[PDB]
Amino acid sequence: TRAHLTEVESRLERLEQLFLLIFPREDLDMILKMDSLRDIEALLTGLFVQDNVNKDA
Amino acid sequence: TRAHLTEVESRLERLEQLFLLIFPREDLDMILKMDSLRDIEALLTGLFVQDNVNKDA
Repeated sequence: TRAHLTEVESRLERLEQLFLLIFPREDLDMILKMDSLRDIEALLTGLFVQDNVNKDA
Repeated sequence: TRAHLTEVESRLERLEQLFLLIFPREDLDMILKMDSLRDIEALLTGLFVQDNVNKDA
């Protein structure tokens, strides 16, 4: 019992804080832009959706 | 004595693969839903946007 964790833990953990393919650096739009196919902004840009829905039923 | 990395590395690294507040389990919509304020689906649901833009200029 004189090693493990602490350093290494802070290591892969530090890698966990750096992320890989989640947080590039800034801008919180590339996410929803890469996940959404604009089928909403499109379904509306062409079908002009108009109605109520609200949240939590 | 040999140690560090391997186990611990796979440890915090395993924690990195489990994520914390990024991947809940399965949705693919909760992300863009929590990032986007529906100001687009709204700006269109009320202002009915219609025009060309394309990608990459």
